[PDB]
Amino acid sequence: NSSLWARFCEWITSTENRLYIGWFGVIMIPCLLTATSVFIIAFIAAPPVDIDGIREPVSGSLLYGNNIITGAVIPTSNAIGLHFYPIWEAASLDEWLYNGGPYQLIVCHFLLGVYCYMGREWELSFRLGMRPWIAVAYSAPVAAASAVFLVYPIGQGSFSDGMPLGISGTFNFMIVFQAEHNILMHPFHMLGVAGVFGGSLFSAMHGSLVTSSLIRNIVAAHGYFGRLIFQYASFNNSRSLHFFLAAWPVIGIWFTALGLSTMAFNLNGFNFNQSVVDSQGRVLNTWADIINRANLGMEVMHERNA
Amino acid sequence: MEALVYTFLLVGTLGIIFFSIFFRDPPRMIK
Amino acid sequence: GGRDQETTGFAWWSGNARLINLSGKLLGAHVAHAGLIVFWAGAMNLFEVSHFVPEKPMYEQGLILLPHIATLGYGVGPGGEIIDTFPYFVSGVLHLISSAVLGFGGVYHSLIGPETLEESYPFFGYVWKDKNKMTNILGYHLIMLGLGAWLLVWKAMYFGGVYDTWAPGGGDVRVITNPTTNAAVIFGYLVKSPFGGDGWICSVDNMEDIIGGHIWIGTLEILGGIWHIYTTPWPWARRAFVWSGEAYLSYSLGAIGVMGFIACCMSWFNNTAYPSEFYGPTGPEASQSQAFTFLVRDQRLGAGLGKYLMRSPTGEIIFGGETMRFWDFRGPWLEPLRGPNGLDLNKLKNDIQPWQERRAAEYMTHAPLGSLNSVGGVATEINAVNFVSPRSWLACSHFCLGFFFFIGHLWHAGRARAAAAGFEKGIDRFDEPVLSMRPLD
Amino acid sequence: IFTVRWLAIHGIAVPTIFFLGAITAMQFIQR
Amino acid sequence: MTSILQVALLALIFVSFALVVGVPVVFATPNGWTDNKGAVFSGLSLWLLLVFVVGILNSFV
Amino acid sequence: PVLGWVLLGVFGTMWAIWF
Amino acid sequence: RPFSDILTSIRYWVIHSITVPALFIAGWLFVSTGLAYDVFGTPRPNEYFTEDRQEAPLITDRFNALEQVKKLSGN
Amino acid sequence: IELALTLVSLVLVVSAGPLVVVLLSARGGNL
Amino acid sequence: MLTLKIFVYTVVTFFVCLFIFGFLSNDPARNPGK
Amino acid sequence: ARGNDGGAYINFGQIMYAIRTRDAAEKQWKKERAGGNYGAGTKEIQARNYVQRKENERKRREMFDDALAKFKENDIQGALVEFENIIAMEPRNFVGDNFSRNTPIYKVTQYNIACCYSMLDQVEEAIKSLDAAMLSGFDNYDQIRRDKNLSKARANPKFQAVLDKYDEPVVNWNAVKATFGA
Amino acid sequence: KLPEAYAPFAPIVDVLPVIPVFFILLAFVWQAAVSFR
Ligand code: CLA
Ligand code: CLA
Ligand code: CLA
Ligand code: CLA
Ligand code: CLA
Ligand code: CLA
Ligand SMILES: CC1=C(/C=C/C(C)=C/C=C/C(C)=C/C=C/C=C(C)/C=C/C=C(C)/C=C/C2=C(C)CCCC2(C)C)C(C)(C)CCC1
Ligand SMILES: CC1=C(/C=C/C(C)=C/C=C/C(C)=C/C=C/C=C(C)/C=C/C=C(C)/C=C/C2=C(C)CCCC2(C)C)C(C)(C)CCC1
Ligand SMILES: CC1=C(/C=C/C(C)=C/C=C/C(C)=C/C=C/C=C(C)/C=C/C=C(C)/C=C/C2=C(C)CCCC2(C)C)C(C)(C)CCC1
Ligand SMILES: CC1=C(/C=C/C(C)=C/C=C/C(C)=C/C=C/C=C(C)/C=C/C=C(C)/C=C/C2=C(C)CCCC2(C)C)C(C)(C)CCC1
Repeated sequence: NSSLWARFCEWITSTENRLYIGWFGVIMIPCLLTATSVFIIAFIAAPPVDIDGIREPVSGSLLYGNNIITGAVIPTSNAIGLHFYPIWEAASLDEWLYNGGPYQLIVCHFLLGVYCYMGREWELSFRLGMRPWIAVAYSAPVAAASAVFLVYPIGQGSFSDGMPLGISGTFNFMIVFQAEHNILMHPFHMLGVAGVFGGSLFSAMHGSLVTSSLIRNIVAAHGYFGRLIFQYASFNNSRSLHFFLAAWPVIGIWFTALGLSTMAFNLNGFNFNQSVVDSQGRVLNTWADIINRANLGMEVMHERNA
Repeated sequence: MEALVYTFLLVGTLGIIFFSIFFRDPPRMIK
Repeated sequence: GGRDQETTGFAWWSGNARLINLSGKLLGAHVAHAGLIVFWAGAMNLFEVSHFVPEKPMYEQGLILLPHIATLGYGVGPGGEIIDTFPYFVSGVLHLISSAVLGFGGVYHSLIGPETLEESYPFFGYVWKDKNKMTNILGYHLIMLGLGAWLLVWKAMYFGGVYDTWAPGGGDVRVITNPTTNAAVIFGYLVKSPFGGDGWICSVDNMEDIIGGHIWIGTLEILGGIWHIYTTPWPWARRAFVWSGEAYLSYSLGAIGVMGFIACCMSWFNNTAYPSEFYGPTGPEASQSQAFTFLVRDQRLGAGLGKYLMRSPTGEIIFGGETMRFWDFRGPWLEPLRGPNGLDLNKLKNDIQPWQERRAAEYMTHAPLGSLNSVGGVATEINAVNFVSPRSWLACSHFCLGFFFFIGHLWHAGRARAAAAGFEKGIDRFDEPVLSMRPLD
Repeated sequence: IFTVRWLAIHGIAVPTIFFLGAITAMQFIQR
Repeated sequence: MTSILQVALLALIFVSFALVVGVPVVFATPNGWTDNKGAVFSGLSLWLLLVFVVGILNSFV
Repeated sequence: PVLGWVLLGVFGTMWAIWF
Repeated sequence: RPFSDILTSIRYWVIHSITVPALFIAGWLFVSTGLAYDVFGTPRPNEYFTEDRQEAPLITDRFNALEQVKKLSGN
Repeated sequence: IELALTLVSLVLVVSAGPLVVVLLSARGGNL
Repeated sequence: MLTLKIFVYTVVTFFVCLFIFGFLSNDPARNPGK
Repeated sequence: ARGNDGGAYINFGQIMYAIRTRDAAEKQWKKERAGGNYGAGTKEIQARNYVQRKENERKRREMFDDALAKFKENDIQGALVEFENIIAMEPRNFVGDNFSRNTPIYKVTQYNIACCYSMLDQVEEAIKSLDAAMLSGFDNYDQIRRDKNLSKARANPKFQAVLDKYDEPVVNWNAVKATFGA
Repeated sequence: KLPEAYAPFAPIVDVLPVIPVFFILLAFVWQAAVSFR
């Protein structure tokens, strides 16, 4: 009957599967599975990694005395830099582990997987005959992930600067990032915080209004909302309201990702240090100065010289 | 011994995810 | 005299989408936009030359266009000194006048003129679904780009030379006479890996390779334009592309976003097409300069080994400390001091020329670190230095622009394919594709 | 007309203009 | 001739200001471009010739 | 050159099956 | 009443035109004459470090707070 | 002195834009 | 480890060729109606 | 438009031939769709539609085989009737797994009708059927110009007009030759 | 810097760079007058 290629192609693009595969799933599925397996194995059991390249390894495996809240997959060593580090370039497997190669493996496969996941979202949207813009919404978290794992190491010149694949590792990354860069006092991070908080606000309010509407409607909910906070002609159409819901968080996350990426090239946030002075040029402190003191503490504290 | 407990909890969560994905509940009427 | 939402179907915020079919209006819009581009170019050039002092280095004043002209080798002496600033002024004025001409042309074609050019001018009028004349326009513009590249080549080889920063004893303008046309070396960069150590095409070193590559690309572009003018797409191409204005726009958006990312990386890392004398030192360059200057000052007072050099993983000598990540740096002021096994101790001890030390100190002073409100130093450093490196501005801006244009590719490509399929307006509610599928059990 | 709308608008606006003038003058204070 | 250059350049600015408002007015106004061929053509010609005049005077100095 | 050899092998295999 | 009526009204425009600038200038004068520096107790640039105390002030008192603030401030 | 000239030139130039629109609204244009 | 490198290159190139040929095999979008 | 039970409403084949030659059950689903609910009635409607589509495809394949057998017996008439029946009861809005937008047998049916009218003296309807086949995505263009059955259609210039509309020469030899000469 | 011959025209040069960003605002106000029909 039909050639083997014909049947196999029909199977991939078949829409009767429990989980759609598509032509983007051929690259997404193996990459994501590789990343998942390597991440799980490294998290559970992996030798300590010499992150700083000074023969002082950091242990982040679950078998080396870490919890779930403390375990992590330590990023590659500083000595490696931006160099490509597959298994077959390491001198030996122990050497590969000691320099944090699994982090590079996981990051690469994960990024490929997420990009192909966006593609797969689009392709199924096309197959079902709906408008193809869920991928654009998904591009925000993908952009943030790319900024954290790929762009920032490029800007800083090393892969040891990427976010560790852990929880306490995430907190350490954030604290050190604030120390080096005033992330808090950067307009794009402010836009990101506004986006997240507004997303929470809008989700809660929309859910409450819609739930209270369904009784066994839209006009009553709109009247209630208008009487509440003086907005009678705000988002009367359901389509406009749902577009606003989609747009606000996505724009916020786009801008915060761009802020992080720009900081990767050392374009820091606002710096109001000693901005206020009285006569005779004596410095009067402000809240920015206390933030500066905290940043100075964090900066000075992690500068582990040998 | 704590590593066993952590790993078992993670595996249990993954198993629940698998069950929810595949052994799904058929929709009822009205819903 | 534009259309309306009920007349066309596009809201006011989507106004420009009403020009998809009208040809004359679209052409006028494009010409006016080109006029805006050239106007900005000229105005910015004039502004920078008006706020410029030849005594200070060009990268301590926030200049991004004067460096571009300097790289071409206009009014520049050996080592990066400025001889005369007239070329910048003449370039700015010429751009401004040409922009005025373009603006008049665009305004004319947009306000008063044939909305559709196909009725009276069959040569210019077009329809998106047509494939022969779209390829004709593609070929014309390919020829124009090839002529531009060949103009650059001719300028480099004749009528002055480009600024080669790798000339001995500090760079100077030189007339390239033996550009490398070897195919293997030219395409090695394209096949070159993008990861560290290799850096795809950002690793170009000598201006000879740049000019040879431009020769090759100009020739290829002219040939491709000629080929496209006289050819129609083969069946496979017609079977694997969406042929409409929005689809072409989507392809352009994707390509230009990728090019934006490439420009970001090239500006951040490369130092031959962006000489440090004009754009300042790169990050790795600044770190290596700091380490080198510390070594030189230490050994001066004293008068791998010397507690400033170590062994790289491969096994050669590199600068030590935290700057071991930047051991791939290749600076003109430091190559003379590098041997087959990385750095060689003897040359460091004996033949450090004075000019290299001064350049290294100057680069050490101004590292690519800054603040959004134009405050130099690290973030925790107080308000004492006003400096943000031009490389940082260029890289950040063009990364952001590339990212937004990739988002644009996604959006417009999705919309184009949906519209071509025919279900862009929504689900028909009568025979929906999902209702004809087996339930998901 | 002295309905609630008038009172609310004036209560929000009069101090707003006062403060705007105060800040605009504040800009020019010699340091 | 420096003062001559300044005055000619100021006249060029003034005529440019006239053009950047009049020409869109001529185009947009219905049938306002057919009845003003000579006016706009003379304005453009004067603008171009004055540009060349300023350029050549700068060339002398 | 391992890359080149592998790509040549995979492309040839596919083409040969078809022919 | 409707927005358009008040927007195009004459009495509204005349009264607001004659009143608002007076209040803007009133705020300007409030800042400039130094009255704001006194009512709210904000020190002017010169009297931040009094001769008696050359460092930042500190209360360290609750019930006698008023007198201590009198002393710390330059009055 | 030069600062005031900058502001007056900016005011004239920025008003030159809306001037066309207002004249077309009065004189009559496509708009 | 040359064997591992060869195996990984083979798998990667196989999957990439599958991707490219699959996206070629599709037929252009068209609107049956209108 | 083909009716639910044979015939034709504005056999379908019998009527079309001469012209050219010259709620209760599916209510729960509606109520669920009125709200934003999936429910169960939607499931039974989906199952019914899927089984109907499968049965329709089966029937269309069988009657295509019937038309082929009629050709084997040299009966152009009933075979053409079957062909336009197949075309008449094609799904209204069909999106294939490979983004086809048309049932695969639709193209071959269009081509077979074009060939039938190529044998039959009347031609221009053969040109229209061939145009419909080309638009539907009859990707292979070789027997379009090689089949002896289509020589009669090839006589008319409109055949070449349509073929050039869909199959255009890749390279313009005339233009390059003229440029070389000049 | 800018040639002395054109020195008095420095302020206009300083003003030129910010002109183009006014065109989007011009389009917006033009729509406003037209009432976004
Ligand atoms: C890409 C931009 C573009 C395009 C496609 C067109 C296309 C057209 N224009 Mg428009 N026009 C443009 C730019 C453009 N013009 C500009 C910038 C101006 C301002 C000067 C005008 C002013 C203008 C007027 C006033 C008129 C047209 C007319 C026309 C039509 C007839 C062609 C013509 O002028 O005959 C001339 C064609 C020739 C081949 C003569 C020789 C021209 C040589 C080749 C000049 C080459 C210039 C060179 C390449 C410049 C390179 C600069 C580079 C460095 C950027 C045609 C539809 C006419 C028309 O019918 O109205 C719609 C008309 O009356 N145009
Ligand atoms: C730079 C970007 C750009 C460009 C080139 C255009 C160009 C165009 N638009 Mg689009 N548009 C834009 C941005 C842009 N627009 C934006 C941001 C919006 C959202 C507000 C719109 C919304 C929009 C709508 C809703 C519509 C257009 C339409 C049009 C076309 C006719 C408009 C018209 O008659 O103007 C008339 C303008 C006036 C009467 C007032 C301004 C007069 C002049 C031109 C102002 C500039 C003078 C200039 C500075 C001086 C030149 C001097 C020189 C000679 C030396 C024209 C091709 C229309 C069209 O053709 O669609 C079918 C249409 O319906 N546009
Ligand atoms: C990509 C192109 C580019 C690049 C690399 C630069 C780079 C630079 N410019 Mg140039 N400039 C540009 C485009 C560019 N500019 C354009 C288009 C204009 C015309 C408007 C100017 C006009 C201009 C002037 C007039 C001057 C400069 C100057 C400078 C320098 C200092 C900039 C500074 O202090 O940052 C300031 C940074 C900011 C104010 C932050 C802006 C951040 C972005 C743009 C905001 C984006 C909008 C917002 C996020 C959207 C909100 C969304 C909403 C949902 C909330 C720097 C070298 C100065 C200099 O030193 O020259 C000698 C100077 O005097 N530029
Ligand atoms: C004869 C066919 C032909 C030719 C030659 C062109 C040429 C051009 N078109 Mg295209 N166009 C055509 C047909 C053609 N078009 C048709 C049929 C249409 C459909 C109506 C269009 C629609 C169209 C649009 C919509 C647009 C163009 C644009 C352009 C210009 C882009 C210039 C640029 O940015 O280059 C970049 C590279 C360079 C400038 C380097 C090349 C340097 C020069 C040109 C070569 C050196 C030799 C030169 C002749 C000497 C110049 C001397 C001069 C200084 C006095 C270019 C001049 C764009 C534009 O902005 O036009 C102004 C634009 O937006 N065209
Ligand atoms: C921006 C300029 C431009 C644009 C838009 C196009 C656009 C097009 N060209 Mg032209 N072309 C150009 C420049 C350009 N070309 C130049 C400079 C040359 C001279 C070398 C040619 C020579 C040329 C020929 C000889 C042919 C085309 C063809 C085509 C069409 C098919 C798609 C395509 O190019 O293959 C893109 C590729 C695919 C869609 C399939 C994917 C195959 C692989 C993945 C990519 C191709 C190999 C790649 C170039 C090498 C690097 C591989 C790397 C990405 C892994 C399309 C209309 C073909 C056609 O039918 O037109 C007549 C054709 O036969 N072009
Ligand atoms: C040259 C590239 C290009 C071209 C020609 C077009 C052309 C078009 N687009 Mg596309 N688009 C592009 C790039 C492009 N776009 C990019 C890069 C993006 C991603 C951001 C989009 C996203 C996009 C969407 C989401 C939509 C369009 C739409 C449209 C159509 C109407 C334009 C419109 O909204 O009116 C004029 C536009 C406006 C008045 C909006 C301007 C408001 C912006 C946000 C202000 C930003 C200012 C700020 C300083 C920018 C710097 C930010 C900084 C952080 C970098 C038109 C066919 C619309 C449509 O109907 O599609 C058919 C539509 O819905 N486009
Ligand atoms: C259509 C329209 C539009 C747009 C448009 C445009 C974009 C246009 C452009 C235009 C343009 C773009 C124009 C330009 C012009 C220019 C000019 C007019 C110039 C002049 C010059 C001069 C005058 C100079 C002077 C000088 C010099 C020479 C240098 C230095 C010194 C001085 C400064 C003196 C819109 C969308 C908005 C809306 C609708 C309407
Ligand atoms: C000048 C220069 C140089 C060089 C240059 C060159 C050599 C270039 C080349 C270039 C090239 C060589 C390019 C290429 C490109 C390619 C591409 C870009 C591709 C793409 C693809 C795509 C896009 C696809 C798509 C698709 C598919 C896959 C199939 C079907 C479907 C679709 C269509 C979707 C040198 C270095 C010497 C020096 C420096 C500078
Ligand atoms: C002031 C100054 C100066 C100047 C000079 C001169 C002499 C200038 C001129 C200028 C000019 C004199 C300009 C012009 C421009 C033009 C343009 C920019 C055009 C364009 C065109 C186009 C673009 C076209 C296109 C087309 C046509 C129409 C044909 C065919 C088709 C086509 C589309 C291709 C001097 C050095 C003495 C001194 C310093 C300062
Ligand atoms: C180069 C030159 C020149 C030129 C100039 C020009 C070209 C100009 C243009 C100009 C313009 C073109 C302007 C425009 C303006 C506009 C405006 C000023 C607007 C405004 C608007 C607004 C403010 C709005 C608002 C609003 C809101 C708030 C929301 C949205 C919408 C609306 C409307 C409602 C001059 C003469 C300097 C000098 C000579 C040389």
